[PDB]
Amino acid sequence: IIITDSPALVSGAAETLRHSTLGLTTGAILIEQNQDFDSTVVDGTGKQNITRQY
Amino acid sequence: VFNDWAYKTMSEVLDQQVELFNGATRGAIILRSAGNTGDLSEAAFWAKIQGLVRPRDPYSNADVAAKDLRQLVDNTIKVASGTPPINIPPSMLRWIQKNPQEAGAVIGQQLAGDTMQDMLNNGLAAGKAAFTAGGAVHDISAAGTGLMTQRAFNAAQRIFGDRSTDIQVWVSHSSPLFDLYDNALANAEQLYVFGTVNVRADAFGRPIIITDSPALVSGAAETLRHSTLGLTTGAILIEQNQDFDSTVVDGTGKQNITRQYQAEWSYNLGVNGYAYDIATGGKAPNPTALATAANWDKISTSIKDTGGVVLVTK
Amino acid sequence: DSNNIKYVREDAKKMHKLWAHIRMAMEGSRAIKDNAKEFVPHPDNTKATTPEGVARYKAYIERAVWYGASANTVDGMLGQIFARDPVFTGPEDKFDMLINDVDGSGLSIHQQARDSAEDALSLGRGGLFVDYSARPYIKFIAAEDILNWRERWVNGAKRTTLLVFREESDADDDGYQIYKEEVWRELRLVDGTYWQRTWRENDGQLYVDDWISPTKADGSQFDEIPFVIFGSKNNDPTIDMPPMRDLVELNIAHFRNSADYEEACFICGQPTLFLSGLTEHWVKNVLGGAVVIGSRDAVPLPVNAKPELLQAEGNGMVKEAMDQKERQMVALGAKLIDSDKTQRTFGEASMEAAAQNSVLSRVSKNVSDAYTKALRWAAMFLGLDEKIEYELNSDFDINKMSPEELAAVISAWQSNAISFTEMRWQIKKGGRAYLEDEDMRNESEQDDPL
Amino acid sequence: TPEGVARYKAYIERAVWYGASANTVDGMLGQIFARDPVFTGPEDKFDMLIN
Repeated sequence: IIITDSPALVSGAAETLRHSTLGLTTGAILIEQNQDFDSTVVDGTGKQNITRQY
Repeated sequence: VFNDWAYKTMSEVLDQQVELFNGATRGAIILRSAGNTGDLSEAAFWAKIQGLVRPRDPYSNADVAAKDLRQLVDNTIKVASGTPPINIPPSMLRWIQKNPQEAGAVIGQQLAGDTMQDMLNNGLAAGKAAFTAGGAVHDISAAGTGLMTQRAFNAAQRIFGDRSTDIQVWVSHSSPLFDLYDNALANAEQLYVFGTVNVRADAFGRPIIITDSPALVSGAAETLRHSTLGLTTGAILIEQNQDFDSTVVDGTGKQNITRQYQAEWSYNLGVNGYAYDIATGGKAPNPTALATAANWDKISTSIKDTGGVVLVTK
Repeated sequence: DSNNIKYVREDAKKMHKLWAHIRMAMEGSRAIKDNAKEFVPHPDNTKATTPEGVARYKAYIERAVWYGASANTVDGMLGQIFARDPVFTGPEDKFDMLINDVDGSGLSIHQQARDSAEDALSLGRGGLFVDYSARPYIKFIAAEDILNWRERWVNGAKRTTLLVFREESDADDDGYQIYKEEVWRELRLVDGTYWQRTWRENDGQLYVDDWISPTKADGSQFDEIPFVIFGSKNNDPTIDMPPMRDLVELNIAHFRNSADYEEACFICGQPTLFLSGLTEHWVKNVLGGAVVIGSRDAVPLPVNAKPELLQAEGNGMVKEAMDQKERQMVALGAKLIDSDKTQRTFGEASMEAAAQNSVLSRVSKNVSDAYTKALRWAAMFLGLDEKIEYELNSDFDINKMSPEELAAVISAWQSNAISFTEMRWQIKKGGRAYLEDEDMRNESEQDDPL
Repeated sequence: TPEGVARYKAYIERAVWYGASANTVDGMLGQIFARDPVFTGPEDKFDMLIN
């Protein structure tokens, strides 16, 4: 039994919280990370101090 | 941990388990390969004399009762299966999905799977019908819920009598197995521990083999009934005759050249101690003709010699 | 223990279509034109359904020309590979029964080796089988006759446990008619021992022999099945890709383009008069439905009439595509076809000769290993020596051996650098000697004054 | 459109696969595996591995 506090398996609160448990088989759920990662750092001027963003 | 495939391995081949032959079921279901001529193959053996040993009076023998010996005849009925003509389509599932041309290979895979499935299902149906015609059936539908983990099998043992050892397997649908699992998982009588709740045998050394053949299930809703029939050493014999034929034929006259795949083969059924009544049946029986009782004569004198017994549970 | 005979493994099922197409290509034009529907699609299906369309398809296919370079590709490859004859290492006087008539039909082992190499080079599969009769026979099983094998791991060793193949035969009655017997052979390996079952299948019946385990001259039965499967890639039960697949595909594309080209040639090849600017009045007055086109006679035309002798022009782009196909096949196959126009620099081709002989080298080793193993198994049957070898002619691009090469090999034999038998095999391979070594010796000790 | 997928099959079935990579690896392996590799060390002891 795999334990996970994922908010996708609780779905409710108080007396209507409905925990959901999954019985999976081999290769039931497939996730592929498409390695299209892009991260930019942008900076601004005209202030007292330089401002960056990520 | 295996998920990545080859090409078209996703093509569904079968959903019912058909690994129920020869050593898989402890020799209960024999799948041999031998040829045999004609629609029937019968073997004759001597019958057991009834009044062999009699009381005698040396003081006055008086008259002597006459006797005679007979010859029982067994049977092995031949059935012919086949395949409907399969169109070989051009690859038109090509919007974004791909579409191959390996129709022959795909049909071969599915046909091998379904041939195994068909022989297994026909053998199971013939066995159930034959045992029911022989009287070796225990109907458990009214007692309680309908199926008990272990106390139900004792009924079949009582049916088969002093030769109870000769049964060593229980072919069953999946629902009876899950009912055994649930009742075992709720041990009202404490004879299970958490490490032993997953027993597959029947507490008598007989493993239970699970398949979802439609021959072992019937009805729906409240009329649903499951047959879990036990076997003996080589009780149900299936002999495929090595006469497989297949063609690919094109057609002319329609808008496209219609390609076809057609196959044909045959095999033989034999249930121990039972003969298929060809007079009441037919030369080539349908799968529903095998499942019909009164077409299965009881050749063996005693139920013990006949191999198998049927347990009916809801 | 005997089940599901006459069942073909599904990998072979996927491969039968390719094998059949390759066999059709080897057959020649007639096989391809017999099944032109599979290869050449109909240009118009709507007409194709109609009876006036099917005759058009027939006329379309008859005009087509089958290049059939694939057959030559295979014949040429079998050419250099079997130049001269294979060498046999080991005793000859006790091995004449296998060399002279390998399967009891009077057919030499060299001819069976040639057939097996051609089979394993065309569609890349074949099998050898040796069984005791007293004399063992080194059978040959075609690629399509092998139809079932198994590979389990017993004591952590790759082992072929089960193997079943089909053999065809004709029963001999007192009549002259031909019947067929599909005798199968079941080969099993239980607990490291070799057992085999045969299926009699009497003419009009199906009967099966009892189990029996062939044993060697001393005994000890066996530990591996005496059936070797050779392929283009290696000697494994697994299916290998046929070497002719791409060349057959190119040949089929060239064939359909040739069909298109020949149809165009039949239709628009002949020049056409094309009397333009003409009037029916002029036709019925002077022409009268007949034009004389000879040199001695001329024809008149009205005002502003232009005759244009118009015809299809050469170097059609269809022909250009066909030329591309021919060049592409030349690029793939070493010597499927030759070219008189081209000129090759010598010495530069020696660099690429090894790469151009890649398939030839592999096939040679794969066959040599298979036949060596079969001969070793035969020796085990007969209790002969085990250090024997049957090695094919791995040298290709053969030719008459030069006088400078002759002096070189003689000088090498004078030194202790080449054995006498090696030099004899050299001088035979170069087309300079033909007698066997022993005859040359026994004439060499003769004191001829000359 | 279904006529579109029919057009796509008509477009594909007419194509020609050159197959230069198969011939490439063939020539590459051929060049590498010309003659046979040389084994250094005892042979009468290692014959069971070579054979």
